[PDB]
Amino acid sequence: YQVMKRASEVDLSTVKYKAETMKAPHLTGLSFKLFVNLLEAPLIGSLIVDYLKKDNGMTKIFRNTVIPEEPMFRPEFPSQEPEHDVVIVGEDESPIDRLETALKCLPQYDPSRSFRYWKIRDYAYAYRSKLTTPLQVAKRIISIIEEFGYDKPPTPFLIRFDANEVIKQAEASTRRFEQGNPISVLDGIFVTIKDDIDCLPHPTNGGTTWLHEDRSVEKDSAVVSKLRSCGAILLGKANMHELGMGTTGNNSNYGTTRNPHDPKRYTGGSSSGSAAIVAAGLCSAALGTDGGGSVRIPSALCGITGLKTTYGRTDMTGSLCEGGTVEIIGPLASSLEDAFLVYAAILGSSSADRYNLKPSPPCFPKLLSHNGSNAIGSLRLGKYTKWFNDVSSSDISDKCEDILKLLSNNHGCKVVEIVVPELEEMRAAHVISIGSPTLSSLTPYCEAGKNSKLSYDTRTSFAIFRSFSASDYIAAQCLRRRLMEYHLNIFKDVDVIVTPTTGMTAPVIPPDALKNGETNIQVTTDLMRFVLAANLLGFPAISVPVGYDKEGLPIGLQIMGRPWAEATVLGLAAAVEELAPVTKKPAIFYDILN
Amino acid sequence: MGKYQVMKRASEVDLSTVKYKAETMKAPHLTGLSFKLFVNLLEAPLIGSLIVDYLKKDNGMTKIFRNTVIPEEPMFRPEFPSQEPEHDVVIVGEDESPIDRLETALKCLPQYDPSRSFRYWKIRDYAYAYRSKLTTPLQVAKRIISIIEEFGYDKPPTPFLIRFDANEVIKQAEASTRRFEQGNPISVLDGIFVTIKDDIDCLPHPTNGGTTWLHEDRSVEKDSAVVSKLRSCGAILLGKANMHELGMGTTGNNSNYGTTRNPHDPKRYTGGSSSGSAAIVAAGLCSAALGTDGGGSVRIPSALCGITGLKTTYGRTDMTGSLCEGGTVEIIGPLASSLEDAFLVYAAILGSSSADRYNLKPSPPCFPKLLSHNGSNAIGSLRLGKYTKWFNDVSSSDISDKCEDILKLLSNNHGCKVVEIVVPELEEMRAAHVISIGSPTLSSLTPYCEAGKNSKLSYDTRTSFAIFRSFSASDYIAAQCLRRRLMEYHLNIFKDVDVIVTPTTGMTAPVIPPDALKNGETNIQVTTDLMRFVLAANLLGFPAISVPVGYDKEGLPIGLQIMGRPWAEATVLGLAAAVEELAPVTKKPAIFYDILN
Repeated sequence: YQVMKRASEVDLSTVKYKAETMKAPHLTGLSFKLFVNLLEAPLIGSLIVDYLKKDNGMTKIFRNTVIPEEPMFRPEFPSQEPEHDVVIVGEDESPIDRLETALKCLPQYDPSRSFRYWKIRDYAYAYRSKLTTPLQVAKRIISIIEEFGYDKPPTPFLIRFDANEVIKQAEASTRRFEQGNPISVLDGIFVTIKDDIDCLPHPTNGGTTWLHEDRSVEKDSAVVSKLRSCGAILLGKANMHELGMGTTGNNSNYGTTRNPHDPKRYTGGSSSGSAAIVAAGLCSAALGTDGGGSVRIPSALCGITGLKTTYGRTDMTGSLCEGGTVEIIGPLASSLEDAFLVYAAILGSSSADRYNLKPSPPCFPKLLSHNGSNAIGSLRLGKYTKWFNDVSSSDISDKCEDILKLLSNNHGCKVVEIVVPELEEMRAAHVISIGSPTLSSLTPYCEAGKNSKLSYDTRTSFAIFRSFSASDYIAAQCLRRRLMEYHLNIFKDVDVIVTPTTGMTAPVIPPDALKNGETNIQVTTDLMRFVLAANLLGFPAISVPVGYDKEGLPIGLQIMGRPWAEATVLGLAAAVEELAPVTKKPAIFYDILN
Repeated sequence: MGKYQVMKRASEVDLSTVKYKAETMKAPHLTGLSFKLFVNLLEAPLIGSLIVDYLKKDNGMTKIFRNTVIPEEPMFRPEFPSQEPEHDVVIVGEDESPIDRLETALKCLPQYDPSRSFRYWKIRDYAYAYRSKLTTPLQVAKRIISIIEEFGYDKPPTPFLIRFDANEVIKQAEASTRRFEQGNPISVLDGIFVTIKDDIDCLPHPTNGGTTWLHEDRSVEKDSAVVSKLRSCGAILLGKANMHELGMGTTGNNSNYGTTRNPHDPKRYTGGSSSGSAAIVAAGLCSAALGTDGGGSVRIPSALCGITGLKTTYGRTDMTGSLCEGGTVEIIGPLASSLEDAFLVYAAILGSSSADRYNLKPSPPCFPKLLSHNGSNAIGSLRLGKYTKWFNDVSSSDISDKCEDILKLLSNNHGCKVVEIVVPELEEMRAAHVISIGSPTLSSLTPYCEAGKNSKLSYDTRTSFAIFRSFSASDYIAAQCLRRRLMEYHLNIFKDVDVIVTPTTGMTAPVIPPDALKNGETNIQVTTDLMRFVLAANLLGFPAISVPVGYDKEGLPIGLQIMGRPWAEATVLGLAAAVEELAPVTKKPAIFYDILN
């Protein structure tokens, strides 16, 4: 008749791992479009959705279960014990000043590195040694984009690109290097911006064709304004899975961005273009949003570093997901050092988040690791083995287990077996928590006739989101509190939680799916198996490359840490990067700086 | 923006162009068989959704939730900035016991003068009678028990209480009597009788929230936080009060147990949803009662019944052990027959849960100095915000006249300045409130209703639940963005004024339509007038109090509402004490019982 729970009294020894995959048929092309027309049909559409929610257990969770916890509408963090062996940064420092402090946290630059990706400090040294100039690098990047059509269908990196704007900024940066006063280590560094983040002079479409018609861009987002103040060069707007409602990167409007390691495979989503352009070496870094693993997933599949920061750590003003409760804006880069430097530039809460969320002052890790590494070795690594191993290929669990052994051997890290209850409830709570504000912010435009302009993938999701009731939303926030309590208790015993980033490597794109998208829940299920807690509960998490599977496809490891502990997850990731450097040059790669 | 889709913003709105909008709520009144058939249509598989979608389209809620771009981010719970500390108050510790706070509260009152032993009795009158052995708590209990059993106030068709155990009451009164004879009373509340609304847990009674069945699915093994605090002071818990079912109504109509009647006129509603709580106090049977307020459910009946009802800041008083814990608009507050009594009960029950303490970060509780004059230099410094078009939008001009007279008396006797203010987007506030109160109420009851117990609810509640079930999750997000807008407006108002003053209700106690007694009614234009002024305090969390200020042309009580800054209960209580000085409750209700005689 009805079931009941309670979180603080749950016997953790009785918690069982729930392994059943959400099952649904894979649809592409005409069958997919007919299915969406059925979903949007006045009467039978609701009937279908109600059957889907009853079959996957969401109705039992939202409507047939007594939940004793009060709702947690946004991540609520208790005071955390201060991090160990970190540098405390002022809360109201400028990005320029934070970059000066960030350089002091890195090992001394050795001009012997100028396969290995180029680093931000390699560019910065080349600009200052007049070995090259930002204008020349810009011409080289502009040449490659125009030659291969990376700003055009059918496989673009960028869906908004103004070569004159890029030349304009690069000339101003070159002039500052010629005059001998660069703004910072980021002066002249090229950064790509995901199309759900505002970046002048470009419009923001979120991967749609039409959003610019209804939402204009008057000023830079907070993250872009901070990068621009450092002298960084904004390259353009990156392709993405439409409005963040996907984890593959499939885009019917502009074409699907291809994985540089294998152009027949997906990049991962939704920050598809951002990850690909960095993996190909065209630009140093990119910014992306992560609401459902949207930064970490494509970073893992494309073999780069993606950092998901604590909820509210980085001001999201000027983006399509501002006001959301699961999303962040984070960096993607081809090395830990580069991702750390971009984080130093963009971090900083909005004024409202500063009072509401009460973050501890940002901290930087000491990556020069001497005196070291007593800090890394004292870290306790939580492993949920049944969860850790639930992957499609043993290559993934093998490669990530090897990294844990390497950390124990070289530093002394202790791996602690943990249990994470109610992963099924977490997925249900996350989908309605990310989908309700996304649908809500677009509902006036869609009610005004623009719903048919969306892709069939988005329209499938929106048909599901429209069936979520307000009372469903309340119940899901009560589940958020349950999962927060479970994770905070785990964080009493361990410092981080380690998993593979994804349950599969880069999947091949079904050719029939390029025409008008697809629905393939079994693929989206494997891709989101490990990432959702960082979003529903707000913890920071990073994806760091740790090798390749039998077919040479990159494998990612996820380190999720305590609230506001980016410095901890960054330092542990730097130790992982020491033990597992990225060695394979991607099939699609460009050696700028030559 | 009047065309394809509508747009807004808040911090850039020119306050001088904001026009007051009239009641854009239109509906027909239904009772009895017409009502039942309408609920069956609303619950019909296909036509029900069509009717609700039409109703939401017609009252403007669809335009607000789905056709309007809202630029503010959501505010999911009231978010209060740091406030300026109150003037001329006594700070009480954050972790003091209710016994200790009562001792501090007594020092804030004028010295007790036994020269007064019409006027209701006061808690200190009882306390002096117990201590001077004029009477005993056992005598008072037997007198109260006698009246209840004689008039059937614990049974249909017009009960005050829906759970009553006379033996439990006697039991408690004997133990209190023992402590008075032994010469060690616990506090000024030892022996004082308090009624508990039926959505608050109070041993040994079950909690039904005015339903017939909720006890089957939700047991009560512990006192609520508020009852545990009262019980530690020696107060006598009289029983569970009647209420509008599950707090989903503002009249007090209850088809399950019978409708509690207004003691000033037994043919009229008490107001809701704290119907029983208010009536029993107005009749003088007990000193005070606890209720919940989520949509004015404490203030409305308090006003209609001519008593004082205090709605405290969101999170000020721990709600653990009640049907509305975890909600975002509700509080538990006291109802008493004088400001002094309400102040003493507030002192006992206050204090946040640990979760609310950390999330809401309340400033430590403060008590007003009612000594007082002067004293009244602090009262005269208060700036009183008045939104005139809103203030006067009442059904009977007696209400605006009587409330305006109080403002003039405050200006002339204390020097208070009345400042003209504007409250924009009152229509958006009603829409945001309805979905914010309805969604958690429906959510916490959905597993029982899905289990087949939805038909056991009243047709009134089932009408609301059919509407709440049409609210989407995206609608809920949009409503929380409206909450932030209205919070900004009101916080800006509280830069220029210290309190916002309105009538408590837009009408006095309405007559119960006889056909509405069998299975309830739907009467939106009555609920509209009753909720006109009380929403902000719930949606935004501000404290507000209803104080009696006189009577209309038919002798029905009129209430004035004073809404203050977050955590400013002391300011609100102090100003209400000054209003009570200038407008004492003079009329004895038609239904009144003189205990202590």
